[PDB]
Amino acid sequence: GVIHPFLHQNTSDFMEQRFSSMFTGQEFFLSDHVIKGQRVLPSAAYLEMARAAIQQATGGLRFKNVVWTQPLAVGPEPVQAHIELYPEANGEIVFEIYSDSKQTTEIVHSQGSAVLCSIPDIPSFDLSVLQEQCSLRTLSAEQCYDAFKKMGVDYGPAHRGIEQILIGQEQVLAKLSLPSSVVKTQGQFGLHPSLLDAALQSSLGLMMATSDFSLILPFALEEMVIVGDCSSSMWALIRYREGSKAGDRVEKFDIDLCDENGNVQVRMKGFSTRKIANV
Amino acid sequence: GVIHPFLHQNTSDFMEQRFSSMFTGQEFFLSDHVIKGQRVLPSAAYLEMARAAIQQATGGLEGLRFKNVVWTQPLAVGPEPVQAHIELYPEANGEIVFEIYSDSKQDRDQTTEIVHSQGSAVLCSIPDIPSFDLSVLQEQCSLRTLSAEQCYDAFKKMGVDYGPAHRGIEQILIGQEQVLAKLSLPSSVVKTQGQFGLHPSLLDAALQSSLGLMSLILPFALEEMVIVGDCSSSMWALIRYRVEKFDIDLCDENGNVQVRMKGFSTRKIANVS
Ligand SMILES: [Mg+2]
Ligand SMILES: [Mg+2]
Repeated sequence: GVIHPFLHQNTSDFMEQRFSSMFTGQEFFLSDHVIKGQRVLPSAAYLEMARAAIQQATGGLRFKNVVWTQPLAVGPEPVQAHIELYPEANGEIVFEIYSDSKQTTEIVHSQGSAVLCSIPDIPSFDLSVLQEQCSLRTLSAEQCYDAFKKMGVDYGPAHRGIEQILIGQEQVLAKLSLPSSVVKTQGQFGLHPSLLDAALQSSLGLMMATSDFSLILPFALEEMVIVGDCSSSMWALIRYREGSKAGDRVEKFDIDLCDENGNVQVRMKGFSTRKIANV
Repeated sequence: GVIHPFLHQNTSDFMEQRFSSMFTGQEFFLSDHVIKGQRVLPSAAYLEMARAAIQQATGGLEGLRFKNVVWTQPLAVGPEPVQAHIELYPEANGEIVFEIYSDSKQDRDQTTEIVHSQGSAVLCSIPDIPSFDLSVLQEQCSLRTLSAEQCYDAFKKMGVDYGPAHRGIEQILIGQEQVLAKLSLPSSVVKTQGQFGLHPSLLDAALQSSLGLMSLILPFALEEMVIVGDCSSSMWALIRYRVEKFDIDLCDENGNVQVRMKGFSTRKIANVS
């Protein structure tokens, strides 16, 4: 069987630690994640792939300086994907996720580094205070995914984890829930692609503040800290990094994934995003 | 699926290169290789496991050499499947140390690793070994001829029950301090010829043929082995008695040496009756 939905088989050799996966397009994280008519691997999937791969290769994880370079599109031909892990003497693990292109060449999709550090003691959020601060407008799930549909982003049942987005000033607070379609798979992932992708989806609220429609995908992430486990229902607090405003050539924001009580389970700092489509 | 009949899956981690295999006992190299009532992995299998493992770990050829191999413990597969592993440790001088072990299910205790085989490997060039004149060797080994029925009848009497897949001996020609054994892949397993480099049926048949030189028990050891070429459907095993060491040349129909083994040693036990 498979080691992990993103790690089908270990293919390590004397030179490199490596895992390999054949994505067909029938997996929920591809068939229900269609951007501009083509099934594309969610940005969140790469982080979970690197996390699981590191967990296997080692027998308090922090990612740093992650980049998303090229989308992994799965058309009529299955795609052979790989992740290689390079350990360094200082405890740092460099990962690279690529796929095999047919003419031999490797297509690079994501790079980054990881370190196993101690877990920081982040104080829990008062969700009541945040909800009041984000009372300018409330966006329903229908409103969010209607906007996405207009931008050419077709999210299937497994990737409609947004229940609603509470909009504030330079921040939004999004309520997330694992879709009932994929609850069976909750235990197969640490960072579930449905929840984590929904957290990144919720950055739409920052754009909806501007109202004027535009598609703004992330290309980089400065830091990610896994503090604890994810639950089926969570919250995403998204804030513009000081000095960053909506409409910038490169929009920078942070995302905190919190449990029902306001505990920070995953802290993401320094998303960088570029506008790729208007209206 | 499985990478190789002896390498089911790669399980390497940052610490070690590793492959793992769960043997059920239904495989031909276990059900047809019964010693003293137990299905046991043939000694020949360990070399093929190490060879296949090295081929995967290096990204795959010929010219491989094993040196200072030991066989310490038999891998018996009873009613419960057995979990086997091979770990490969590369060294700076180009040498690869391998260890083949299995997880023991000692109830009331915590699982422990049982070592079955150890050795080293090096990727070296192919030696230009002169072909043997099989006609001359057949003449030198004219003292006596043992048929297949005679050999495996003797084995059965000794408590060694070889099934169809491990009856590769067609006959043994007896000489002085040497024998020449005619080997053939049993038709039961000819389909699998391409799945192995060192096919366990042929290589085990070569080691079986050491019976011709007039009991041998574990631990075993091998000073050197050189893989020169591929194994064929029909082959010859030239066994020469060199302390308690003998050499085996696995040859094709024309006398070309495809596998050269030097310095097999096995513990000597008194023979009962
Ligand atoms: Mg590489
Ligand atoms: Mg080990």
